Amino acid sequence: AWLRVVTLAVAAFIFNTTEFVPVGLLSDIAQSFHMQTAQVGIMLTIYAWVVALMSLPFMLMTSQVERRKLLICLFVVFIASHVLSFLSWSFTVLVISRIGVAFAHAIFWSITASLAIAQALSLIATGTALAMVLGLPLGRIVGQYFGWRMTFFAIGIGALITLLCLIKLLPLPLLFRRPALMSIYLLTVVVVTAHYTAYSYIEPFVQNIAGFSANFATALLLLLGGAGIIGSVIFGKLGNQYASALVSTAIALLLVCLALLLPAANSEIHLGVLSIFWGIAMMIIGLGMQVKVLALAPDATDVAMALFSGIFNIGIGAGALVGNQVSLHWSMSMIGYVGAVPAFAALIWSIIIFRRW
Ligand SMILES: CCCCCCCCCO[C@@H]1O[C@H](CO)[C@@H](O)[C@H](O)[C@H]1O
Ligand SMILES: CCCCCCCCCO[C@@H]1O[C@H](CO)[C@@H](O)[C@H](O)[C@H]1O
Repeated sequence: AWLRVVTLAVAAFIFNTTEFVPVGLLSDIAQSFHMQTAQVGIMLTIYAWVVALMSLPFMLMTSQVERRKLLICLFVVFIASHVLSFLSWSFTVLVISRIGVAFAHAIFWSITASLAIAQALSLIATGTALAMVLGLPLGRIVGQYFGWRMTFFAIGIGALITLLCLIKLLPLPLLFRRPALMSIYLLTVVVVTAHYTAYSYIEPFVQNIAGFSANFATALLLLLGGAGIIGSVIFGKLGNQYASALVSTAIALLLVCLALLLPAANSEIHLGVLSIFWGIAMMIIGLGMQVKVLALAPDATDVAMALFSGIFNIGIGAGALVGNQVSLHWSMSMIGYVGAVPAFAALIWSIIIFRRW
């Protein structure tokens, strides 16, 4: 009935939760491995960049496989990797485990984007919604109380319990040429990097760079959650029209918040509002892209979305890596400004292609 989709929604919740979660566990993991909080962002780069390389191949090579059998194996790789993430003894192994999840993710996102056949985005994006506001926060909380490995194991078990309802299912190019969208692919990579230079380390920035608490951090990851929620629902209303404007402004705003990271770093209420805008910004620039890809590739959407998935993660890992370099070579404070550079260019490029198309 509904329940064959509802279970899938929870699956949507849980796979995003693990993706986000290590953004507010970097310090718990740092303590454990004896490496600076910035040094562990490789595990974000590797995750994304591995899910970048394989995203097309994997969903492609598995196109033959019936959906129930598919999701099963998929979820087995996930659950096992998490056990290994919990067991992990070297940061090498931790990242080996992350790669294990990467593969699971790679496959997954395109299967459900196919299995999504605004009644799918409704039940799925509620999963992804809840994956932000509960997932990462509680994820952060459990890491504080029970240690990160335990957090990972938790997910691991969660994936198992969701699976037995998934075991109650029945058995089931020219795009490069098209330069309307390859433009949109470009804007995506550029803009994402902007966000993920700063955001990826919003914890070590909050604690180490700014006068603030570990609980203030955990407060902020919630605040970017709801801002994400607000953002999503702002995009709900005026989404079919003005969307080009709404992305361009959202990038504009994103420019703003990045540049104003240290101007806000001393006001704990400023971060509070920075995050409310920042969060709304991203969600718009996120949802403006998806929507504009679906538009610019009705033919072979899965492939469009599969490709789109991969380039976003390129941008994540790139973001994460520059964020790592700034902190490791220069200083973690300036990730704000360094972020705002791609943010500007994207805001330029956005308006260029939007006013072009
Ligand atoms: C793994 C995901 C696939 C990447 C496609 C991203 C779209 C951006 C355009 O790609 C172009 O392709 C050239 C090939 O040589 C590169 O020189 C150059 O960087 C780039 O302008
Ligand atoms: C200048 C007018 C035309 C704008 C065209 C889009 C601008 C793209 C900027 O390039 C980016 O520069 C970063 C430098 O660190 C790289 O990390 C990143 O991967 C790369 O893609």
